[PDB]
Amino acid sequence: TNSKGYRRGTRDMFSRPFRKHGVIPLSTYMRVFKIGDIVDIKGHGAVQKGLPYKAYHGKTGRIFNVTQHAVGVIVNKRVRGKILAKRVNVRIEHIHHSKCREDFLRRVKENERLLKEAKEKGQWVSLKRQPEQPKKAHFVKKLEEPIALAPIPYEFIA
Amino acid sequence: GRRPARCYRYCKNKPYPKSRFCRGVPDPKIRIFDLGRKKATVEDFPLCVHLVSDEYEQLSSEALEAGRICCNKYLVKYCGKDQFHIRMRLHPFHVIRINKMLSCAGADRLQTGMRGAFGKPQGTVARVRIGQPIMSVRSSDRYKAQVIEALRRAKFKFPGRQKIYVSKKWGFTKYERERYEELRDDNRLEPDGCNVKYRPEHGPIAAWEKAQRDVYA
Amino acid sequence: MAAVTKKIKRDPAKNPMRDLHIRKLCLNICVGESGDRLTRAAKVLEQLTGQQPVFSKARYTVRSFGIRRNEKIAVHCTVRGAKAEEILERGLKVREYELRRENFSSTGNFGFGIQEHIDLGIKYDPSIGIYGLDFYVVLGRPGYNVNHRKRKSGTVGFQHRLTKEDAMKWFQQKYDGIILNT
Amino acid sequence: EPYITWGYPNLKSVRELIYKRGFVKHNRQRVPITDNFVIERKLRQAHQIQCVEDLVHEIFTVGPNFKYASNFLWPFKLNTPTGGWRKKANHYVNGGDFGNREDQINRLLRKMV
Amino acid sequence: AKSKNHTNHNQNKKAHRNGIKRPLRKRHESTLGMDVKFLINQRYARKGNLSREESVKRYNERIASQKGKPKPVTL
Amino acid sequence: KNKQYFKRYQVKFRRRREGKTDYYARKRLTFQDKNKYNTPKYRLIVRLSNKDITVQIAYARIEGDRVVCAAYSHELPKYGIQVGLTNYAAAYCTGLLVARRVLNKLGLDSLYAGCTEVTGEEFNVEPVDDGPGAFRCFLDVGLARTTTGARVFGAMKGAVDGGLNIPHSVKRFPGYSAETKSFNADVHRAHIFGQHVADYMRSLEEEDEESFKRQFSRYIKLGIRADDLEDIYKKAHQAIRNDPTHKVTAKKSSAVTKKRWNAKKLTNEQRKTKIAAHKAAYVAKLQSET
RNA sequence: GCCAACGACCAUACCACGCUGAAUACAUCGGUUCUCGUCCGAUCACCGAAAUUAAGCAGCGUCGCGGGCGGUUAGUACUUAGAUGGGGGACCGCUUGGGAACACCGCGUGUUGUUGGCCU
RNA sequence: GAUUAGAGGCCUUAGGGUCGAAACGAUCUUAACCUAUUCUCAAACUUUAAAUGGGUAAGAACCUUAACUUUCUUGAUAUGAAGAUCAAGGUUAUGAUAUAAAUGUCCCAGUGGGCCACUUUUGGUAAGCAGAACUGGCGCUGUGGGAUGAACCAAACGUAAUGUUACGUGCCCAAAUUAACAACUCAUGCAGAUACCAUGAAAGGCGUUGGUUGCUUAAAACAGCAGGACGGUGAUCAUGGAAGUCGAAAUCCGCUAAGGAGUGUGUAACAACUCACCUGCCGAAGCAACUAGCCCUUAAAAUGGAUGGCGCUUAAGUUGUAU
RNA sequence: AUCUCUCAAAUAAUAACGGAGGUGUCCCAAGGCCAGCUCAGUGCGGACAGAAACCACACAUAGAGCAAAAGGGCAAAUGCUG
RNA sequence: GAGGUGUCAGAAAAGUUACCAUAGGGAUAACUGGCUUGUGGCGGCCAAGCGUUCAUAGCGACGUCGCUUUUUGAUCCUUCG
Repeated sequence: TNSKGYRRGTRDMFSRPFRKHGVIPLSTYMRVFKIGDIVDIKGHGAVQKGLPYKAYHGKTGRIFNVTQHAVGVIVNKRVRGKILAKRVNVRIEHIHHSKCREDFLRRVKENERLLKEAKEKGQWVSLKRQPEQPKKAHFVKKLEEPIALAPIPYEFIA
Repeated sequence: GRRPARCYRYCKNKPYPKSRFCRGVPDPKIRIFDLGRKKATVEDFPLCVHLVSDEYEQLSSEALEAGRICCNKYLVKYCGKDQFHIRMRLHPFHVIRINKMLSCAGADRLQTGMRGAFGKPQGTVARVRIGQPIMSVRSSDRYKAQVIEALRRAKFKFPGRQKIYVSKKWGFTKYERERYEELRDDNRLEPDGCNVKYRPEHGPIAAWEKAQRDVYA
Repeated sequence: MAAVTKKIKRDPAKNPMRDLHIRKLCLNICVGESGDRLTRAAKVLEQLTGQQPVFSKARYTVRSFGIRRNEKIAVHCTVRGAKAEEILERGLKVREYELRRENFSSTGNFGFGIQEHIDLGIKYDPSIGIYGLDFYVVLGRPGYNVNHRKRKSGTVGFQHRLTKEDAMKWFQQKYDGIILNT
Repeated sequence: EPYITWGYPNLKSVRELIYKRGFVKHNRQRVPITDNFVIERKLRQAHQIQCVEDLVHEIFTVGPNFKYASNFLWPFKLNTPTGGWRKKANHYVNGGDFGNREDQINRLLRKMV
Repeated sequence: AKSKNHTNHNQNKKAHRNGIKRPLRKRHESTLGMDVKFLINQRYARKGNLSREESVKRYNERIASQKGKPKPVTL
Repeated sequence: KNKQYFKRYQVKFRRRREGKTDYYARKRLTFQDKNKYNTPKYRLIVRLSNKDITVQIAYARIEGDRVVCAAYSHELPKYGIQVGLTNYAAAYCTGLLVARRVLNKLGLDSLYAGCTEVTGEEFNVEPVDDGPGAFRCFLDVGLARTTTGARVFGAMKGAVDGGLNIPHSVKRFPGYSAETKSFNADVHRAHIFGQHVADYMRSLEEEDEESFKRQFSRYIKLGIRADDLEDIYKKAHQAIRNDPTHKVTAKKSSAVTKKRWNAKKLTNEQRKTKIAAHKAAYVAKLQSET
């Protein structure tokens, strides 16, 4: 009859997944985050002074706090419906980077350079993003082994 | 209180445990899960046969015991006592969910209209997927007419539709019969009680070498 | 395994490094009573070795002998270096040092137990009491502190780690203690 | 895909589609065709289209002005295809109607429009 | 009286009738609940940016007054 | 026993196996305040061997740890110190070495002259005004115990007397009697000038010839009597204050692929054929008997 | 090709066993006057080297364990979506698209930072 | 965690012993144990692990660059961080749209009891019961269609004419008893008839009609009618008989195309005696279990009446389908 | 009112008099923090020495401890000792 | 800050009326119908055996799976003007 309160429902979430227990790495005690370096909020089991509570874990956010050994985030969570902002304070080793910006920054500097090579011939930019297309119309020699090549099933009886 | 047999044709209650937390569990009397000459080697019984069903059918605990006794009496009256290896491959860990209705005699007079509805254990049952092999016999090849024509009287204790497989394995092992021969011939199948040894090559040397020694000398 | 030996002439696997020295001797006074039995045992050890005796607050109450936790039940001590080699040979005459077979552990160290602790050249002094004692001397190889140093601390392997024969060699070569496989 | 029946048209469908049951959408209203004017008046400078067979050209041949070349159309009002719909039950490839039909859309649009 | 309660039914459908709407959108967001100062240290530097044409170039000759900065390349 | 015991096992990392760090000190050593972003914390490293004591200056980064400054007792042969490379006297000049070597790097050779005439002076240097903020320094004790009288503080002592900047307290010095100071400040004048060792030569000068054949050996091999030790230090210290040579070395080179040398690792063709060299022998040992 | 210090990623880096290790070294080893802890100068501590390459450590070997990683298992199992699709229900067959895994086979057995120094 | 089977063992935990005074010599066995496995399992067990759905991001509120700013705890570039201000800058950076987007009051009248189907699902044996998460709908809603029925499936309702479709055509019923058939199915007291839906299971059929796998036949098989069928040996097991025969340890053969220590009517002896078998006879298909469409048994209600009525039967019927 | 493990369909949220339980305390050390030093077991051991004590040595991935229920973390610690 | 509100956002609070008088309720029973059937009447199946012999004349254990609504509870769907 309960959630209500403060750490219930942490079966596979809040601990350490397999073969990573014990002493923390020291890479994540080194990282640096400016204002606007978009970052994630996730779970941990090796700094037991601080957590993001039962709903947040698995969400990412902006950073507008720079402090002693903490990070204060903006994050969106579902109320019904007034989806608000929330300011959560947390010690740093709960937190991983976004890599979702980390494709986009090399989407920038290619476009500053591929326009820069375009600045000698003019046409054309072609600088937006497009997924795969309907391709072509080949003609295909066998070339490699003419047809039939006939796999027809018969397998049930066992 | 040994409720009638129709009430558990469907696995629709939860996959239950048997805990070290709840005391009060009665006895599942199935203390035998295999009959026949269990002291036989693999070479004694080349033939294999199972008995299998075709549903997600829940199977009661009781006809397992009938499945023990009924095919036993045919096989001890037909083809010798020790010429087979009966195996009923299935453990009834699942529990059924009962409130007992011994609310009589007047001195108690409240318990339950349906407030509340907890459970108590009285027996067990078994949960069967599709093609789950249940009742199997490992015998010699000369008693195929003995086992299946005794297996009729065990199929009519396990409910619903059931098909009958004749294996192509060499007994209860995990090896096909024609596959069984050629890898046995040198060292690669080392004999044991009900099974064999898969690939003694790894390792690293001496176990291959000790198996190399006794087949030469 | 599949590793060529070929014996480069820097050692015949000789003895500059397996020179087999005594790590320590442990003296234990297992008395089944605290208090007066403790302090009468306590004035013994201060002239056997001259060391400050370390006692033993007991584990728990097994109830079988009326003995409990924290009892200070017994006396013990450790002695190593320049003092252990003389108190052992004062015991070997009491031990009649042709000792029995076991008496021995496979670690390369061993020990024994005695009655009548007066005969190592001490005054009896009947105010102190008679006492049966057990002993345990620890041999070793110099370099064994790698399992017990604070830094860069590693284990041994099969060598230079000892077997029961190494002490049984050292028991029979020097002090001439024949093994008594009895 | 259970609720839409999408297909790839021929020549004669798309010529006949904007012609027969085509309307156009200038100033977010729906005033149909009646001349060449209803494209040219509002597709002349910033886009390069001014005849009805040129609006063909930026759809049937597919090009880089296409995305503005069919928000320009109001959705049509196809009638109902006589002979019927054969079942309307399932996807195409068991029973037959909606889905990945992609080539037999032309036998529909000869009727439905 | 056990009738039917506790239940989240239809309640979502009535929330997606007015759109779900990330709070507003803003540019110069508020600054509250932080380190309280840091914040007023900017207030000094907010009083500091006086030159776009007058003092911005006077220091550049004074950069060369110490013949450049060859020494402190690590600190 | 212990078959599947390997499967659920995992380790403590690499330097815990070889016993190099602790991960408990260093993390809360290099726990940089995150408000400062990547201004380095710049700790000082001192490690020791049975023959040598070492002095490093390093700081952490994201990939690892750049070590800007280094020292050994191996350089002290250039400064008149022949033997006794594990002395508290020897601990002083080593910390004194890098204490101006960084001052050549940043050019702060003039300012922060440090404690000049050392006779055991508790001199925390003052932060100067109107110019260069002084380069702070933090102390690591590594894995050794920071008891009152450890030699690692002697490496700090030449560092703090050379002009380096440490939040530094005095209760862990050798000679400062813990019950109770009473700061006998002249005890480091006996420490830094090696008199605590130089008495042991003099108090064994007439007792045992075999004492010199024992420890403080090789002083007799160079005629080092128990009188002149402090002036070897004092002449080294001004020479340390003259210039550290910054370890110029130009052999360049006899290093590459000598000789092979470390048993290149026997690929798949020479693995199974070595097995094939071993498989055919065992059937031959059976074919010998028949 | 190494060695040290500091590391970093923290098993391809581990463990069992066997073998080697030039130099630099690391160590091992030795003493107890002072710092100094100690029941115990063994662990700690101060002094420094006679002896040592045995161990440790490094390097390597093992159809070694372990782990990394590939290929098949397998479009199988489960599955979002759809139906005037059957069946007595149980449960399964199709349309729609994502799509596994242990086992089973093979390959691999530390990569590297800066700081020095060594030179087989 | 719980859990089934034995095996492999130097075992010395060793329980019974055993050859031995015990054995300490020796020898099995049985309990332990380890080693390799093996049958199964998990709502409160996890070494990996999906689809569906969570989260941010997909630039001019930019992106690089200068030196300025800092009354600072940090840091000597009096770095760094953020700030203001110049310098360079493509066409703004995924698709598809916008029936228009954007907000402050009245806290504005109501309403704070609900119901259901599919999957997913607890409680209970369970129900047109309760208890829910994610949708769609019913209340608010008519409607064309299963006669009927708030939800089923088509479609969501300004007044009108025409044309045309998601269920169904013998007829009441508007439309075929089709210039569309292939087979299907015989029902003796409800044969069956259009999903929910208002039913029918466990087990058979020399009922039929399709099959798979086994055999065997033209050196003529089956069915069908001809000859033989015991002795060596009452050697033998069995005496309530064994002599061929309730039941047989055994055990061959002789005889011969074919006769076996024998097939025989709850034959107690010998016997009588026909089988098996071979050949005559006839000469193209036969036979064993197996699998699964419909009918078929199953299967029993009280007012007399229900595919919805009339009714149908190389259909108006159960199935795949043409137009 | 209030706490956990599930019940919960891998974001969170959530049901019934559903299941297993828990709490109205306790601690100047069971707190604060530096220091040293690693337990569960199990092997071979050792007068009196088994289930008996105590010392020694190896294997000890945590099979313990951490006031209390149950989860979670926990290995020169968040435990033992000081 | 504490003394205090454990029915935990906070009234200070014991009974029963077969003499009981009212607003009403099917949001809530006893009775009548209604789907369900653990209960019980009710048959099927395979045969472990019994039946002197003989499994199946009649029987049919151990277990296997099925209909009715007489009761027995279930549930609260309708009638409390």
